[PDB]
Formats: sequence, structure tokens, C-alpha cells
Amino acid sequence: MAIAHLATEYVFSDFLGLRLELAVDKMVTCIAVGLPLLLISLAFAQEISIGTQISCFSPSSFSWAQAAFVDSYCWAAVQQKSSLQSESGNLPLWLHKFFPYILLLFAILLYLPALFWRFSAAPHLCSDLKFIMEELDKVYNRAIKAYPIVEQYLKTKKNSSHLIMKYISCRLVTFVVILLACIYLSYYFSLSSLSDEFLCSIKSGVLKNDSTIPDRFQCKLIAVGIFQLLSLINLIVYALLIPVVVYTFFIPFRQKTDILKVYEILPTFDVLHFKSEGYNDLSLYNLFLEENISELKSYKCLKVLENIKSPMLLLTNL
Amino acid sequence: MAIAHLATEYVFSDFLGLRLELAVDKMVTCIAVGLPLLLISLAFAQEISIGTQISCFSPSSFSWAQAAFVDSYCWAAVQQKSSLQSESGNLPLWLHKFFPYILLLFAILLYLPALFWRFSAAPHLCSDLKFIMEELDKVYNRAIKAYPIVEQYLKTKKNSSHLIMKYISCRLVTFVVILLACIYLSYYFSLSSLSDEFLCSIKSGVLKNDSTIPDRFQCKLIAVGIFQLLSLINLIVYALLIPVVVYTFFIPFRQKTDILKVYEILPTFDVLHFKSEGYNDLSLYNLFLEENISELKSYKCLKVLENIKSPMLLLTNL
Amino acid sequence: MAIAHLATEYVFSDFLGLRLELAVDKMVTCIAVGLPLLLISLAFAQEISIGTQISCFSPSSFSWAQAAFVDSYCWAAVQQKSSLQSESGNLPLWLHKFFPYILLLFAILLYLPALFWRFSAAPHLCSDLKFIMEELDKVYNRAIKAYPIVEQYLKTKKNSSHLIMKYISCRLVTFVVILLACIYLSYYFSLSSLSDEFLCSIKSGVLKNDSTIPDRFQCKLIAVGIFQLLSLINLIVYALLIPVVVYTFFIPFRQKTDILKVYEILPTFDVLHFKSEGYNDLSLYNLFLEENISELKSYKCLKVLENIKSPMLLLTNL
Amino acid sequence: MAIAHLATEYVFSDFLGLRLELAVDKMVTCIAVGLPLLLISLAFAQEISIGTQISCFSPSSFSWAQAAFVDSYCWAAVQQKSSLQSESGNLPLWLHKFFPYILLLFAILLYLPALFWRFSAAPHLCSDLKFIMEELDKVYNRAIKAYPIVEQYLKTKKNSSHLIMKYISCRLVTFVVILLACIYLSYYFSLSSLSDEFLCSIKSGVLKNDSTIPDRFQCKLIAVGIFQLLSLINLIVYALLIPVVVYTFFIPFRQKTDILKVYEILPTFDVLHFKSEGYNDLSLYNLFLEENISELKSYKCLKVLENIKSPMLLLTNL
Amino acid sequence: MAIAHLATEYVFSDFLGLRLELAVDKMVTCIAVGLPLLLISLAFAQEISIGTQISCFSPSSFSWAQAAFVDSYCWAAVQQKSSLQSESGNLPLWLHKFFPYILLLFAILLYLPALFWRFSAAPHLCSDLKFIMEELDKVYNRAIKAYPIVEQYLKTKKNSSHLIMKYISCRLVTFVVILLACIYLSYYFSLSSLSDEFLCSIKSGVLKNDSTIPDRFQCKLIAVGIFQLLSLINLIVYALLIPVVVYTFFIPFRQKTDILKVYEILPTFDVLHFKSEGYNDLSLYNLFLEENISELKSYKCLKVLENIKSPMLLLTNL
Amino acid sequence: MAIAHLATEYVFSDFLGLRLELAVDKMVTCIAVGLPLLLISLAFAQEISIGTQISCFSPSSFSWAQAAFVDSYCWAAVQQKSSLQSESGNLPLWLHKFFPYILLLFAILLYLPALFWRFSAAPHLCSDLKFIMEELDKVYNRAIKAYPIVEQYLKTKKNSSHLIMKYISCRLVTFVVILLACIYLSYYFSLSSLSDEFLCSIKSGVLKNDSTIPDRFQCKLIAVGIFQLLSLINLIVYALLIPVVVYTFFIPFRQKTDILKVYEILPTFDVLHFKSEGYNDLSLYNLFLEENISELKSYKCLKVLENIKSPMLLLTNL
Repeated sequence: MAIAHLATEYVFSDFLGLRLELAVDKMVTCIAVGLPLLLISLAFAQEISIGTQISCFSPSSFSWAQAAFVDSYCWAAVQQKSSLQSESGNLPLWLHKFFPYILLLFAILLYLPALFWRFSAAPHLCSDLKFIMEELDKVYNRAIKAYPIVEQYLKTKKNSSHLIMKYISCRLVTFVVILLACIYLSYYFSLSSLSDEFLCSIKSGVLKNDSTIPDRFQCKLIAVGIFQLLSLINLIVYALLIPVVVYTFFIPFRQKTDILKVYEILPTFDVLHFKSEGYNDLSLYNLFLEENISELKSYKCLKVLENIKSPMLLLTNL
Repeated sequence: MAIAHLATEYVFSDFLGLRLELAVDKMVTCIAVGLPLLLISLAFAQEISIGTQISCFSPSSFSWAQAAFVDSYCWAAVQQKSSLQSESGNLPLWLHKFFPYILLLFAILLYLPALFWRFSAAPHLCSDLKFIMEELDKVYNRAIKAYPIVEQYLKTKKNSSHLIMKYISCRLVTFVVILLACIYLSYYFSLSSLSDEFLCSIKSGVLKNDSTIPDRFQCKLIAVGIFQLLSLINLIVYALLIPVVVYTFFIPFRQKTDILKVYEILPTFDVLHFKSEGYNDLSLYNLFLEENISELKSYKCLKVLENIKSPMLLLTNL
Repeated sequence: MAIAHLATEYVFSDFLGLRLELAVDKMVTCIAVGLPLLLISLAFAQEISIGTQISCFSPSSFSWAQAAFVDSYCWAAVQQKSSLQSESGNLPLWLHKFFPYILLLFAILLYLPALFWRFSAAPHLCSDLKFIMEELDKVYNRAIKAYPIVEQYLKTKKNSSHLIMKYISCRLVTFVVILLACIYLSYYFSLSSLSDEFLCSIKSGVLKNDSTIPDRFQCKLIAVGIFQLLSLINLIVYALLIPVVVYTFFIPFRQKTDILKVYEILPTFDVLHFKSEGYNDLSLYNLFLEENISELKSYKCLKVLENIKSPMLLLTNL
Repeated sequence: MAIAHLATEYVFSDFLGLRLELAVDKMVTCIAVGLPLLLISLAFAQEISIGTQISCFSPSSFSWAQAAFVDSYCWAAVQQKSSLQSESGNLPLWLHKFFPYILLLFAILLYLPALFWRFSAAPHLCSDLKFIMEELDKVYNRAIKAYPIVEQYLKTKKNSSHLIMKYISCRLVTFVVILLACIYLSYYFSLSSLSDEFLCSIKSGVLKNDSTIPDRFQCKLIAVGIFQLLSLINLIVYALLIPVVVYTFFIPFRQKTDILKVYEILPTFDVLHFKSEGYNDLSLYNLFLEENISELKSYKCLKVLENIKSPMLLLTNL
Repeated sequence: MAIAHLATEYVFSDFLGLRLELAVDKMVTCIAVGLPLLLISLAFAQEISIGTQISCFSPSSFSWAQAAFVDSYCWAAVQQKSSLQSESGNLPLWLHKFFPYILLLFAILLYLPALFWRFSAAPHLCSDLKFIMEELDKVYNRAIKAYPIVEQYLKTKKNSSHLIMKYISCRLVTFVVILLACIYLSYYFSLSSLSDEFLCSIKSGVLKNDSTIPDRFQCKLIAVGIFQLLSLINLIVYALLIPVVVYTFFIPFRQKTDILKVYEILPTFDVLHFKSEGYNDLSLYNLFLEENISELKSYKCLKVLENIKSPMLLLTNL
Repeated sequence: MAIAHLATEYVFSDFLGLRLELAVDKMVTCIAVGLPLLLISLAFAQEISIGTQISCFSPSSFSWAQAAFVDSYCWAAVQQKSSLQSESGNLPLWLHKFFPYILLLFAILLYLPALFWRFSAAPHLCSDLKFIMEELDKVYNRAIKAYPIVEQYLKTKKNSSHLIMKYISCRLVTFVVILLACIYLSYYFSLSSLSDEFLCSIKSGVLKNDSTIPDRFQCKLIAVGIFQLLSLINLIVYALLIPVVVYTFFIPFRQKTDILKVYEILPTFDVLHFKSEGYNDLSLYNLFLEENISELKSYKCLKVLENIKSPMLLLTNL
């Protein structure tokens, strides 16, 4: 398995029939969530993890048992206010210990907006795309055979901003969490490397009077050199996601082609060039249609005709 | 696997054809049960668990065997009244040792109300939704073709409070267990961190007279720093679930739309605007219908007509 | 996996098309068998199991090899009459060692009555429910179209007590084993905690004359603190099962509804209100029917009519 | 997994469409083979197995390497005639070491008779039951419509003792192996517990002259206390199987009901009350029929009629 | 898993639609190959394997590192001519080390003849049985309706010895390998048990002049006591296979019944009582037919008639 | 699992609907690739691998840490020119260390020619066999009913040498790699066994002046005794493959039967006895046909007729 298992599991697999999520939003989500899980898995892979997260230089007179006590006591001490000293103050010692949980927190907080979309909006969308697609097939079938119900339905969706507010807020939560992650990772990468070293003391309680124990044990958080390097990789990738997520808000500019023009070739259709530059749900339906209706037989036939036209009897010989 | 396995297993998977549980109740249950299982799994993950739960500072004259005896004897001693001293009293030492079992107890106690619902109420519900849905399809088919059995059936369900009392009590047990968990976790997080340190003594029995053994061994429960931190995460999330669970009791306010109005467009139907503001089973059926009948072809057709109307021949050209 | 695996395996899964076991008997069996298997799995989970079950305080002059001999010799000695002393006598040391096997014994002994039912009675039942259900569908079909073979068959089952004696004895064996478990667990929980400590001696045979070996080694069964706590959980749950199992014997009182009255609406049926208050197999068939025939289309139709009646042409418009 | 895995694997699962083995013979075989495999799995489960099977008290002057040599040399020595002493003689030391293989031997030797039946007799049987069952359905179909080939075939099977001699010998081999196991386990349980202790000596060859090595090392087979206890469980269960296996030989008494009487109700059948009290293959066919033909639709119909009779037009209204 | 896993994997499972191998040859092959694989798996099972295959008694002055060097150097030395002494000579030390590979060699060499049969002969056979079986069904269908192509085909196969020479040679290779295994195992079991002990010397090269190192280290191959015992089990079983394999050569005597006589009842068939006592391929086809054509509906019908006869209109009422 | 797993995985399984590879070439490839993978798996199986690949005799004054440094430093040193001495020179120490990679290299280099055939030639072949087979079925169907397109197609394939040059070159690469492997393994088996011993020195850098460190450490590559033995097994098997691979080049001699003669019985066919003794693709098609068309119903019928003939109305009664 080694490292190479992790590539098969988190890179070569979609580890997370209509497309109810746009490809950009799927890739943004899969990168944003999948990367920190990979980085955590690498940071502790036995190819690079030598052993314990901590070690401390106990005096040579200590038994092996007393040395194991010092190591494990000081691993507990890193989060206890009195039994420490470091010139950085105690704060970075928390981050060095809890680094994998903090990345896991960002991984989950970046997943929740997509999970909310899957449950709050996808089923409310799925019904209506299926309706619109089947009605468009009737419009095509009628033209080959040769009421405006779907046109009146879409004209009604133009008078609404319910789903688009769910979508924008889902994107906006993802944006904020990515920005906060970039701020955190920039700070954590700024920690001076020697803040992985700190002075411990076991002289709490009964041991406080024992003259055979030194007043300080020097300890090192061996893994910190890995975490800081991997935090820079994470910071770079998220700094690239930021402008992509911002681009997702520009819905009325994201509509690539006015596909309904391909049906507006037909006399059975209507001038539904309804590029709503106001943020209205119909504009978001257009994006989901442009993602899905490439599957439609009618679209394929009419787009071929449109591309060649760039004559209805031709449809009979297709 | 590492930490990242746990995300795939407990976050990215529904690890727990009609929907017989409401989406809010499924998410509340899946969070309430799934979170402590994740937190237990994290608290002992080898990325953060250094080793043994305890260590004790045996004298340097002790053999490695005698030191391993002290560690393991004191791990047993934490729950034995005489062989301990701590300024906190003995009580917190129990909680520090048994922390994973106590979270597991809350996980199970939060699952049982949903398991009871699955067995006590779901099959008694499943038959009746299927009946109601199929009869509504007849009402729609009759209107396209153009006895009040389902109307009389629903009118009879209005005269009952059997299933709603099962539902409310199921919710109420979940509420109480969540509140008790929040009380416990608030206390456990309030324990002073140095209560992870205690004084042990092996001088029971034969050892009582041995002058070579010190009267106290200082011991530390190394994991306690993790448990207290993770208890705060658990407390925060459950403190957010509390108001959501309370909201579930407001059944007559939870009905979002009077969907039967969409069928009351038809002359074949009746004025079943039976928003029972009394807690009557029909009101709970309305919630389960609003969860399920979005799947009905008749609803889809009539809701499109209703939305456009916001003419029966139109149904022939759909 | 950790602890949380055990919840997925033994709580969230039915780890054990007609329903040939009543839901109460399935839940009683699944709790009675499933709980001790979970408790065994917890008691040795590495989240709480520190290491070896025993440790002994060998003198500081002993090599690591001699100390490992003392530990392992005394683990054997706990069941050997001469090489021990404890103020409790030797008996509790057996129970402390063999605790997981004793729980496993109760787990199996509680499963066997259900396994016997599956093989001795379920196939003899399965044929006859299928017969009765299909004949009741004929009675319903005949009434819609508008010999007493099934009525005469059921009237004959009233003259028998074969299957009910199998059922009662199956329940009675489960009752006895649960009561014996409660007695045992009450005793084992009553053992004074310091009975986990005992005095060992290796001075058998050749070692008997060696003045360098101490006459007693103090040893502790580190796990005993877990077993006693978990035995209280097991005792509490089984003490709740006892009255539920007792309730199962009251077969003629357990019949919730006289469902055949719903068919006795029809003129094609007969007055089979045969609530046998004598313990006769027909009464047990009624319970299995009330568990199964909620699946019947005829029952669903006629129960809707019965509920509304609380007219045969109405059946034509269903 | 722990202990509880073993319950799921060997108790709650049939780990070993006609029924070609009688239910009694399947249960006898599954207990006889399945129990020792479970007992072996328990005896070495890490919940009770502390560690190595042997330990020896090497002098304190020995290095850890020399002590590990003594332990492993003496584990080899238990089966070597000269390098041992025990007051029991050497024999029980073999049994204590090889205990799991000896149970495995009994497990396999008890399986082979069932494996022989599956290959030597089951396919020779399977054809003929299918023939007999289908011909009986013709007899029933003919009576509803209203040559003795199957009657003449069964009358010919009465003149044979081929299959019954295979069956009896299969049962007899199982009986003998169970009895030999009970004899062995009774002996092994009779071994005095201190026969787990023996005196080893490494002074073979070059070491023979070394005055620094003691003439005897005391050793203990730590696991023997488990094996003796588990042997008593195995002995008890097999002592219960013995009378059940003996009962299987009484084939002409095992026929519970003269099921062909249910077909002898029909005028199309014949007086095949052929309860052969001589050990003739037809009598064994009767047992396999009584195991299988409860599946036949004809039997179900005619048994209902027979039970009510306890009229052929009635068959038309079933 | 333990030992009991191995029973499930190699005894209770066929771990290796026409039957293209005779049942005797399948069982011989499955025993011959499957047994040594089981014995290897047992010989190193952790229930009996204590640890390392070797240990050597290094002087007490040696560090743990130097002792581990002696053990591992001598494990290499067992196959090096100069750095050894044993009164047996060096030869048995090879066999003791390489015992599992030598059994694996016999396992593979016993499998290859069956693998050759599967590829060299089974597809050349499979076509012709299917042909013969279907033509025999025509002969039966013609008799019920009431050219000798299949008879002329079988009469031609009588004039050939191609497939029988493949079969005999396949059996003969299996015989030779089994006999050689029995010779080897008899020798290996004859090795005096103390040949597991040998004298090693590390004084090669630079160490040759070091006066602190003893001239010989005594070493023991701890596992040899297991291998010799298991070799006797293997020898016994293979000594039972030898006469069974020899019996397989007697093809013209192995034909149990002249099944074509059952078809020679029909006037549409011919006197194909072609029991070739010369070793001719048709005789081998008879064995494969007697293995397969028990599946034929025609055979079942005609054998019932033959058994009763021990009239063609009777076939119409079957 | 042990050794026996490896037999199930690499011997009893085809671990690598037309047959697009000839059976000889499949077996040659499966042996050539499968054997070294098995041998690698054996050479490190824990049944024979004692532990570390190296050990070195550090002085008794060294701490366990310093000894582990010497072992691991010298494992690195075996491939570093200055920090070694051996009378063999440094070269064999590379081969002893990298032995498993070198076998893996041969395993892959022997697989690539078959992988190239699967992608470069198999799909270009697959279409044309399907064409030829279906056209031959027309020729047979026409004769039963009673243009030379397939004959003209095959006559055109005679005028080509495209596919045969791909095939020969694929075989030739396999031949060369097998011969180079035999040369390498012969050399590696010729290495004097004591070349597993070498003199290391840690006195690089800072240690160069330390008088407490000896100038040489003797080290041994413990595994080398296994590798040399297993290399002889590999050499023997590949020396047997060499003449088989050479035989594959004799394509015009490998054609076993002139199967088209069986169709040339028909008047609808033509004298396609086109045994091209020139290396022309049609000759290679003949081999693939002789591998595949034994599946054809037409071939089976006509070969039966041909064998009996060794009359066309006979085909009507088949």
C-alpha cells in the first residue's frame, strides 16, 4: 500500500442520472475536501513518520521506564499552562500537536455546503429538469410530426429567486471557509521552526522536591517539520481555489451558450432567449440545462442542424 | 487509513422506497449518534495517541518489570477507593478512564428512539401512505378521464392521536438524552486539567512493609487533554441540536404548504384543507405526504398547472 | 475501527418473506444475545485494555526473564489449589480469569432457544400461514365477484396444542437462562474489588529450596475493575428483559385486535371470533397472522372499509 | 472481533433445493465438527492467552538471550525422551503441547462421514426423490382431472439394501469417532494439573560440562489450565451426542407419519403403507420424503383435506 | 482465525457443467495436493510455533546484539559446509531448514498432472460427451415418437488409444510423485531427533582470532519436533493413496454398469455392449458417460423402466 | 496464509470469448512471469525468513543503540565503494542485496511481450476470426440447404506478412529475455557462498579518529543462502522453457491438422489446403483457427461425418 495506496484512494477515485452539481462545483468541492485528507494521510505515512511524535532528552541516570514517563508526560504537558516554557509562548505547541484535527475540521467544514445542497436543493431541482427535458422532447416530436406549458413554466421561474439564494449562500459559505483556512495556514507556516522545541518539567506534585530530577527536560515535536511543509502545499492550492469560487457567483456571465436558440429554430417553440441578467432562478436552471441536455436526442439532432445551418425534411433522414 | 479513513466512514457515508423518517429527524439522529462515534475514533487515533493511557514515575532503582507493574497496578487503582489520593476526590479519575464508554453510551441512547420508530411506527405508516398515494392517482386519472373513500379515510385519521403520541414521545426521549449529555459534557469540560494527575500506592498486602518502595507514585492520565478538548466540540454541536429538536414538536407549524390545495383544483376532489392545529395524526400524515408525494406524477403535473395558474384540456398535451 | 466499529457491528446492524418470529421475541433475543457479545468486545478494547491481564511485583534483583516467568506462572496458578492464597478463597480468581467465556456461555445458551424455534417450528408454521393467507384472498375475491375449507381448517387447529407447547417451552428456557444470568451477575458484582489481588508462589518443585526467591509474589488482575462495572450494565438490562419475557406467556391476552372481524364484514365469511382463551394453537396462529397479514391487499382494502364504517360496491372503485 | 467474532462465525452462521441430509444428522454433524473448532479458537484467544505457551525460571545470572534459549529449547525438549523428567512420565507433556492438533484431528475425522455421504449417496438419492415427487404430483393432478409406475418403482426399492448400508455405516463411523473422543477427553481431563510442570535440562552436547548452568530448569505449560477446562466442556457435549447418534440407527422407528396415507385417500393411488420394519432402502426413502415433500403443493392440499376429514369436488375450490 | 480457519479453508471448501474429472481422481488430487498445504500451515501456526526457528546458547558475557548475531549467523550457517559440525553430517540440517519448501514442492508436483489434464484433454473430451449425450436423447425421442451416426462414431472411438494414453500417463506421473514423497517422508521421519542440534562457529574471517568468542555455539532447530510428527501423518495418508491410484489404471474393470444396455432396451438402438477389455478410448468414454449421463432425462426414464422390468406405451404416462 | 496462500494465489489461480493467445504461449508466459514472483514471495516468507537481512558482530562494549547503528550503517555500506572490503570485490554484495528487485525486473520484462500482443495484435485479429467463423457457418448452412468471399479473403491474407512479424518479434523478445535470465542466474548461483560475508567499517567522518571503535565489523547477509538455492530452481525451469519458446517459431510445422479439409468435404467449399510453408499471415490464422473453431457447431457436425467417413442427407438426422 505505502504512499501509492493514497494516490489510488484519493486521486484516482471519485471517493466522494441527472447531474445535480455543476462540474466546476464538484471539482472545487473534491479538491477542497480531498486535499487535506490526503495531506493528513501523507504526514503520518510510515515512509516518513519515524516513530513517536515527541522525544525528550532524559538524563542518562534515568531508567528506560522513567524516560518513557518523561516523553509521555510532556506530550500531555504541551497543553497545560504551568508545566511549560517556550519563547513563542504556549500557543504554537497546541497547533503542532492538533495539526491533523485542524485539517480534518477544514475538510468537514468544506464538505457541509455540498451536503446541504444535495439534501436542500437537489431533489427540488431534479423533478423540474426531468419535466423540462421531457417537454422539450415533445416540442421536437411535434415539429417532426408537423400548449406553451413549459414556456409558461419557465416564464414563471423567471419570477423567482428561491433556489439561486440557496446556491449563492452555499458557494459563499465555501468561500469563507477557504479564506479562513488560507489565513490559518499562512500563520501556521509562519511559525519559526524552532518552536517545535520546548522546555518541559515533571516536577509537579510529589516530584517537586526530588533533587535527582532536572528542572527542565528539552523536548522536540519531531513531526512539525512535515506539517509546516505540507501546510504550504495546502495554502498554495487553496489560494488557487479562491478565484475559481469567486467566479462561480457570476451566474449570468457563466451561461456559455443560449441553447434554447437551437430549439427556437423550430416554429413550435418561442423566443425564450431569456438570459436573465438579474439573479433569477431561471438563469440557474439554464446552467443546469446546459450541463444536462447535451444528453437529449432532440438537442443532438437540432444542434447538428444548427451547426450545418451556421429544411425540416432533413430531420426525416437523420 | 489514518484520520482520513474516519471522514470517509462517518461523514461521507450514510453509515446508519418511501421516506418513513423526516429529513430533519434523520439529520438530527445521524449527527447525534454519528458525532460521538467519530470523536471516540479520533481520541485514540494513532496520529495523536502516543501510547499507553497511563504512566507513573517509578524510582530509578526499579527494574523495568517493577515499573510496568506500577503502571498497570495504578491503572487498576484509579477505581479503587483506598489506594488513591487526589485533591479533586476520586470521582474525576473514573470519568477520565471511562470517557470512551460514556460517549458510546450516549451514542446508543440517542439511537434507540430512531430504532423504536423504525419498528413501532414505520410499518404501521408505510401501508397507509401507499394507500393514500394510489388513491390520489385515481383522483387525478378520473379528472383526466372526465367514491370519497380516501377523503373519508383521511377524515377518520383526523379523529385519532395514536401515531402522533408515538412520534412526540420518540422526539422527547431524544431531547432529554441530548440535554443530559450537554449537562455531563459541561461538567467534564469543567474539570481542572491537573485532575489528570493523581497519587497511587502499591503498598497493599505483602508490599505494605517494604521500605524499598515509595509511599506514593505520581501518575498521569496522558489522554485526558484530548478528551476535554473533544468534549467541548461535542458540547457545542449538541447545544445546536437542542433548538432543532424543540422545533420538531411544532408539527402544526411545520407543515410548509397545503399541498392538497393542488388537488383541490380538481372537481373530483374535496376541500381537504384539513390543517389540524390540534395535534391529530392527520397533521402528521400531512408532513409525511409533503415529504413523499413530490414523487407522484399526478402532483408534478398538477403543481405545474397550479404554478402556471398562479383549462383541464391542458392536461392532455403535457 | 476502535470502539465505534463495535456500535456499527452489534447495534446498527441486524447481525443475527414471512415473519416467522414475533417482533417482541426477536428484540428480546437480539438484546439477550447481542449485549454480552458487545460487553465482551468492549472489556478488551485497546482503548481501555492497557496490556496484560496480570502483573506481579517481582523483586528488583530479578532479571526481566524471571519477572516474565512470575507473571505467566501466576496466570496459570490462579486455577491451581495449592499455589495460591487469598482471603476470599480461590473461587473468585476463577471467575475473574474466565469472565469472557462465562458471558459467551450465556450468549450461546440464550441463542439456542431461537435456533430451535427456527428449525423445529418455523417450517411447520410457514406452510400453514401461506395457506391461510391465500384462502383469505379467495374469500375477498369471492366477495368482489359476488367451501368453508380454511374455516374448517382453523376450527381444527383450535383442537390442538402442539405448536403452542413448543413456543412456551422455547420462551421458558429463555426465561430460566436469563434468571440464572441475573443471579450470577449479581454475585460477581458483589465480589469485593480487592479480590482482584492475590498472593502467588513459584516455589513448587526445584524452586522450593531457593532462598533467593520470596515466599509470596503479590499479583493483580488488572482487568477486574472493567468486568465488575460491565457486569452491572448486563445485570440491569437483563433485569428489564425478565418482565418482558414473562409477558410473552400471556398469549390469549397478547392478541391486540380481532382482525378476522374485518373479514367477518363479508357475507362470504363466518363468525371466526375464535379468541381461544384456552392455550390452543389457533390462538398462536392469530398472533402470527396479526404479525403478517397487514401485508395482504385484501386486509388493506377491508380495513379501510372497516375504519370508514366505524356498501360492497365501494370495493369496485378502490 | 475478539471472542464475539467467534460466536458470529461458528454459532450464528451455517459455516459448513432438496434436503439431502436429515436435520438431525446435520445438527449432529455441525455440533460434532463445529464445537472443537470453536474451543480451539477460544483456547488461544488473546482475551485469555497471556503470551508464550511456555516459560522457564532461568537463573538471575542469565542474559535475556540465554533465558530465551532455555524457554525455546525446553519447548522443543517436551517431546525428547532424554532431556526431561516428570513424575507423570513424558506422555502428558505431548498431549499438553499438541492439544490443538488433537482437537483438529477429531474435527476432521467427524466431518469425513458427512463428506462421504455428500459424494457417495446424495447424487444417487437426488435423482430419485425428484422422480418420486413429480410422479406424486401426477397422481394428484389425475385425481383432480377425474400406470402404477412410481408404485412399482417404490415396490422395487423395497427389494434393496444398498443405500441404507451406506447410511448406517456413515452413522457408525461417526459414533465410533465420538466415543473415542469421549475416551480421550476423559483421560486428558484426568491428568493431574501439576503435570503442566516439568524439569528441563539444556546440558546436552557442549553445554554438558558447563558448571555455570544449573542441572534442571523448572518450566510450566501456562496454557494447560485452559485446555483441561475446555476439554470438560467438549466431553459433556459429546456425551450428549452419543445417545442421539444411537437413535439415528432406529430408522424404522424414526418414521414419524405414514404420509402416503394422505395420497391413499385418492382412488388413483394404492395401499403403499409400506412401513418396512426390515432395514430396506424404501424405509430410508420414506424418511427423506418426510423431510422433503412438505414442499409439495399436492401434499399441502391433500393434508388440509386429510386434517379436515380427521368430497373430491372440494379440491376445485381450494 | 487460529487453527480453525485452516479447517474452513482447506477441508470444508473445494479450494481447487460436465464433470470432466472422475470423482476418484478429483478426491485423490485434492487430498494429495491439499494435505501438505494444510500441514505446512499447521507447522507454523502461532498456536504451536513459539517464535524463532533457531536459538543458540551464547555466553552470558555477550550483549543482546552479539547474541542476535550468533542466532542469525548460525541460521545462515546450517547450509555452509565449513562452519558446522554434526555427528549426522550436514545433510539433515538442510532438510530441517527447508522442510516447508520441500512439502510445497510435492504439493505443486502433484497438482501439475491434473492441470495438464484440464488443458490437454478436458476440452477435447467436452465436445464429444455433449455430442454423444444429445444424440442419445434423439434415440430416446425417436422411440417415444415410434441413422446410426452416434453408434458409428462410438464404433470409431473403439479404434483409437489417444486419450487413454494421456489419461494413463497423467495417473502414472501422480503415482511416481506420491511414491517418491513416501520414500522421502520415511527417510525424514527416520532422522534421529537430536539431529536438530548442531555446533555452530562464528570464527570466520576477522573473528577467527578473537579469544573472547567460544569455539562452538550449541544451537537447536526448535521446529524440528513438529515437522517430524507431521511428516508421519503425511506418510500415512500418502501410503493409503498409493493403492487407490494403482486401482485407477484398471479402467476396463472400473466400468461399474453397462448403462448402454438401458438404451438397448429400445428398438431404435443397437447392441453397443462394447466393453472393450483392450485399453481403447471408448472404454474411457464409458467411464465419463457413467459419471455424467445420470443427469439425462432419457436415462432417468429408461432406467426406471429397466428397474421395474428387472410396454413402450408406459413412457407416455411418465 | 503462510506458504500455502502462495500456492493458492500463484499456482491454483489464473492470476494473469475468443482465445486470442495460443495455449502454449499462455503457459510459457504464465510460467515465465509467475515463477519469479512466487520465488520472491517464498524467499521472504516468515516460515524461513528469520528476521533482518543483515547482522554484524559489534563489540560487547557497544550499547544496543550502537549495535543497531552498525547493522543499519553496513546495510547502507554494501553499495558504497570505500566503506567495504571483500575478496570477491564489491560486485556480488549488490546482487545479494538487490536480488528481489532483479527477479522482479525479469518478471516484468517477460510480461511486456504478452501485453504488447494483447494491445497491438489481438484486436486486429479478433475481428477477422469472427468474420471467418461466421462465413464458415454460412458455407455449412448452404450445404444443408442444398460467393467465395471468405475464400478470396483468406487467399488475400496469404499475400501478407504483417501479423506474423508482430508475433515472431513478440516471441523473439521473450526468448532473449529468458536467455539473459538464464545467464544471470547461472552466474549468481556460481558466487561462492562465503561472499555473503564482508568487512564493514563505520570510521567515516567524525568516527574516523575514535580508538574505541574497531577498524572492521564482520557482517553477514543471512538471506543469501535462500536466494542462491531458489536461483537454481529458477534456472532449471527457464532452461526448460528455452526449447519450448524456440519451437514456437516453427509456425508452418505447428499446424497439427488441415481442418479446412473437413469443410472441403462440402461441394460449397474450395480446395483451401493452403498450408503456406512460407511465413505468411494465413498460416498464423490457421493456428488461431485450430485453437478456436473447435467451438463451431458446423465443425463438430462435419468432423463427426469426416471421422465416420474415415451422404449429405445424414446431416438432416444429426
